[PDB]
Amino acid sequence: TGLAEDGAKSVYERLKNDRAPYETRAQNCAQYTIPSLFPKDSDNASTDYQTPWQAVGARGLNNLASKLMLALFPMQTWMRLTISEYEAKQLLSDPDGLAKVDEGLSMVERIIMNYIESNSYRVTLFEALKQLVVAGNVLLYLPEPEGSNYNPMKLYRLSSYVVQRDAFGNVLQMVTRDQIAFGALPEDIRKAVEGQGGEKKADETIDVYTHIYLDEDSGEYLRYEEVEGMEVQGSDGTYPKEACPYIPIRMVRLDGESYGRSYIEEYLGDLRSLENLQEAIVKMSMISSKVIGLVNPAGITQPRRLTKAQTGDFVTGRPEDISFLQLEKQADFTVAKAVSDAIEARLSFAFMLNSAVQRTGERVTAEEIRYVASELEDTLGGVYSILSQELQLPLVRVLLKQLQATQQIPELPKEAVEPTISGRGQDLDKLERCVTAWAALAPMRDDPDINLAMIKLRIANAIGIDTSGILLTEEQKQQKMAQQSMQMGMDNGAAALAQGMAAQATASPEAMAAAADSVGLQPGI
Amino acid sequence: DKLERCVTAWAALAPMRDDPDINLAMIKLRIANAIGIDTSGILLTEEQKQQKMAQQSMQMGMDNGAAALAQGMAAQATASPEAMAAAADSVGLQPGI
Amino acid sequence: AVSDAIEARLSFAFMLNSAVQRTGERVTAEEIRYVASELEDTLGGVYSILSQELQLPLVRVLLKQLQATQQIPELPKEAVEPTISGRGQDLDKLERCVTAWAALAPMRDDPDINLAMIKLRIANAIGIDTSGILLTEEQK
Amino acid sequence: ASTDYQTPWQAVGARGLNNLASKLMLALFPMQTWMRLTISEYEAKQLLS
Amino acid sequence: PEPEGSNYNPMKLYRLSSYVVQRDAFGNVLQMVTRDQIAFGALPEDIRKAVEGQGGEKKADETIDVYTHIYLDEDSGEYLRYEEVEGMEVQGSDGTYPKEACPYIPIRMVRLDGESYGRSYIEEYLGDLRSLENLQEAIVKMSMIS
Amino acid sequence: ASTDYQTPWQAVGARGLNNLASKLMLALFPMQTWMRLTISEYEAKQLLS
Amino acid sequence: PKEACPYIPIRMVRLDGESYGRSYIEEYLGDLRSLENLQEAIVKMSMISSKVIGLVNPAGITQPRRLTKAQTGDFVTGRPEDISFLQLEKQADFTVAK
Repeated sequence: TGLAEDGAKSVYERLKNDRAPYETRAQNCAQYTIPSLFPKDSDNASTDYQTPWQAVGARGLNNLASKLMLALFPMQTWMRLTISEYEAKQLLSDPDGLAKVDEGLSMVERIIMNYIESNSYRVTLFEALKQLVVAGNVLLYLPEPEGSNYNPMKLYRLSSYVVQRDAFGNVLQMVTRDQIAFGALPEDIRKAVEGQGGEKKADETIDVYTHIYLDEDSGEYLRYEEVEGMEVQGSDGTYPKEACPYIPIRMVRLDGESYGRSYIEEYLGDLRSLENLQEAIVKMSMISSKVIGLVNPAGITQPRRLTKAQTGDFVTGRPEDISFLQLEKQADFTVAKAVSDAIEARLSFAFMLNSAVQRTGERVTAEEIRYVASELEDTLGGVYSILSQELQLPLVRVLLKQLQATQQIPELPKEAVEPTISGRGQDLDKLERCVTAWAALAPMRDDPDINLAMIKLRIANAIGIDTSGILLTEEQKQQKMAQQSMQMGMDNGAAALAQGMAAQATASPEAMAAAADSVGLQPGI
Repeated sequence: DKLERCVTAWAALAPMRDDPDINLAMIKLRIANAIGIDTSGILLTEEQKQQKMAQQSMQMGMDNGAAALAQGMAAQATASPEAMAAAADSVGLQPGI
Repeated sequence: AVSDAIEARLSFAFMLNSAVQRTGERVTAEEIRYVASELEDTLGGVYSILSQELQLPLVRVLLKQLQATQQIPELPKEAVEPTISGRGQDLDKLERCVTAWAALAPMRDDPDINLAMIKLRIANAIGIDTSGILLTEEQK
Repeated sequence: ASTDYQTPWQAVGARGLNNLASKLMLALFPMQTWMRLTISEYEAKQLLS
Repeated sequence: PEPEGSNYNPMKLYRLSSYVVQRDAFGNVLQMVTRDQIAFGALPEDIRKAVEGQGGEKKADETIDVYTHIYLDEDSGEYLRYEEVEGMEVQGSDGTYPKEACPYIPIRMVRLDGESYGRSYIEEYLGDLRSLENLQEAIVKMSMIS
Repeated sequence: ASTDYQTPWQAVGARGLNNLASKLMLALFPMQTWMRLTISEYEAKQLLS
Repeated sequence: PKEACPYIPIRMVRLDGESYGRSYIEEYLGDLRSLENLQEAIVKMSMISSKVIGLVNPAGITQPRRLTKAQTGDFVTGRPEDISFLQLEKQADFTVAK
């Protein structure tokens, strides 16, 4: 069918002329930090990536992709499922069923963390976060789960995908190119390539274009994926607007333009300037490294004699003839060093690295100033905020739909949504502060006038806990009272007849022989 | 915070709780007025005080009562060998042990 | 001074605390030993891929090969493995919540607080599985 | 067998490799267990009492 | 190596001078080859029947190099491994390794798309070391004129 | 898409903005509840036992 | 209604009456703009510094022709006081602008 589009190859080729602004930024932007991270398309096995003269960009990227990772994808749970609490009160008999629902929400949030960690999503997100700093865009495809086998996700680094979005935030169409070799192509595709005609080599590389365009009708995406000239049979799929396995991440997203400029090309000009200093300081040390012996030619010493002498020889000559050429950029080496130590100082706050110990003399201070290192957290925070909506949430949503279809998760009843909280958190700390307040009420527990039944409610209201099942109701208090009595009833009762029976059983010698026969024992002891 | 500051003031009144002359029923109101808490349900009222007195007794009534007949029944149930066989049949158990 | 500056910016690239041959005095406290602690992030970036590449394959191969030689029980087709850096999460989440229960020891005898419910909520919050955690009616 | 490997004039690469292959080893292959087997918990609830 | 009994069974490493793999621009591996040159005496039994089966006597210490080939079968995406001595394959070499569980796994660090092997970690900073050496070569040589 | 944004020669404005948009955020939209609903207390006493 | 509309304009440093409100960081905008003109000059003073020009005294003996084919340790003709290097002299001036 026509499908209301030209063809995925073409869509990829018309809009490949829109990556070329961002792509030639990232090729420049990875050149200064770490050249192995965003290779130019021409680059191949042969290309050697010369290290930059400065090593702050290589430092301040791993020290920022890692901090971002810890913050965004903490090992400790980083999504939780909030049920809408008032609509949970209506559809349910309070209060035991409410936390029973939140156990099912604590059920799911552990299974996803057991799904993310057991499919190496921590790996390909850290490869994503390194692309999000240098390049600024990555597409992460969450392959449909097929069985409980190993199923890793895939990242396309803005050299293998194309998206097109609006001035408005929503995505219109996506294209990705992967070039899977003939042997490795999935079955249904091999029937289409052979169905096109002509034999192929086992290692010949076939490139498959998907096309994830927004259907005009229904705002549900359509995805058809295409090999060589035309579409594979069975490629057609429809992804709803809120749950599609292809989600493009962009950092520093700017209106409206389709991809988002990288984080480390914010300070790219400044790095580029740091490099031109650190290129010159090293080259000043190389003129220094050469050892030239300037012989004064109006003198007596002849190097001919100086160069066949042994360890201790007496040689003719004056010492003031032999001088050595030395570099004189001294009051100049300190100019270019103190600026390079000032540019590294103002990039080490821009990146989340505490600044290099090579610094001003002494001057190290206390925890107070380690609190300035603590203040580096705000700087960490601004960059990860967008990342959450862009990456954190989509991944969670896609996972939740995909686990319903493979029945690895219970079908949660259409009303639970998720905040990627940095993780309760608020449910733990608000229990605890209030629980200490109740001990503050331990001395007054026996007090005649203070309404301890009310103060425990007020402190709760104030911390903000839900109350509801927190206070024993009257029925429950009555039950508690009987249970202390039924304990002492069972305790004194079982101690009564056991003293009661065994006193009058063993009483009298014969009755004693009759009592042992009821168990099964003999008369003699 | 206004709950808490005042709640510490009440512990400052723990040593004097048994004092004969200090109106501890009034000092707990004044500290409250001063912190600025709403009072109102803070102080047990007459009905509540009576109920609390009663509950300590109904606790000791249920506690000593349930310990009485359980010592009361089981002493005279297991008293005598035959009455003992009759008592085990009411639960459902056999005569031999 | 250039060779002491190039060794300084390779000693952070490698996971070695930089050579003591350095600027005079200037040694500081645990706070700055926390910068040595921050060397862990740099350690982390390089080992992440290594995990998928080496850690997991070795474990998978070992698991199949131990089934064929009967040195392992045939695990029933549904268990998968995360190379966690090791529980870990099963130990620490037990423990934090277990301290919270002692925080509830003074109030154990309190007439109004539903201690049967607070022990459930703290559990829900730490994130432990509950399920067998609370004695049921029969067990009580 | 004959080749003699001349030591480099700098000894940071010889330092910063053993000090990085060892740290990587401790981190990746800790003596303490470094794999654990997660059973799928919801499918474990279904097939079991 | 496949466990054979509860005896001692160490694994083996081939350091990019003894193996060859070929993978796609996509992440998956197509074919692997390794060369080990086990001497005649040490060659495992079934291989000695193939080398003698080729013909001609061998010295006890003459070194024979055995190529394995771990190519991805076009059919079924299950690997096939046949290993070969001199000109042709040993009897019994054939084995089939599923895609997710094969005893030959190539590790690569700093894996880069798509190219088959991955550039080393310490050649990230290789330029910088190489520059450190040219200083430390000069400081030592200045102490020798001294 | 083409425009390249040259970094300013100083990096205090880039520093002092993220360090001020973040502090403002923590202060204004704290994770801990930052609105509460006051009922008019005297009119709540009248309409209620 | 007047009190509940989904479009609410936020303005910071709201000034009477004018419709939008001047930004916070253009309070100190003049001052930043002045900081930039210093930090542009300090960096450009380090770039003249970065260039390494070998000023040979042309009334001397040393000839750079010999100095530039010498190996690591060669004995070469000449006086050391002929070869000097041009260096930037804004020193008591780099500390004013810093």
